[PDB]
Amino acid sequence: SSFSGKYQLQSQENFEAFMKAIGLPEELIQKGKDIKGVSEIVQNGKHFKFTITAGSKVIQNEFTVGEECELETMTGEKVKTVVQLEGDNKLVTTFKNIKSVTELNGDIITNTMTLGDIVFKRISKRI
Repeated sequence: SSFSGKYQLQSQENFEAFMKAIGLPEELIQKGKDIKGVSEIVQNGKHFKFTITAGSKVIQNEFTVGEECELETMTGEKVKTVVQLEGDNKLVTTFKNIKSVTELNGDIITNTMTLGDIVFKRISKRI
């Protein structure tokens, strides 16, 4: 279905503030800031595989929409949460006080993570 795709990053806002506050070693931060990572999605109805790639940081995630799951975050840290389908195209979850919205509009996925007052937004494009 609906999200399924290779995508790769185009633009992003506020990488830095965000990745600070989340608990990142500022070393591999500024390496990170200008990497354009690639997202593989497989959607089978309500079941998702998310494969993010930055370097040979593979993190690989899966969830079923509506049910509990365990997501590896950008830290390595693994968190129990639920991803929900508010639309047929926008995936919403909260982990560690981050609001994560993931939106497909056509061939562009937009991801907005939000930790307090910081808005970390990633625009990616289909390949």
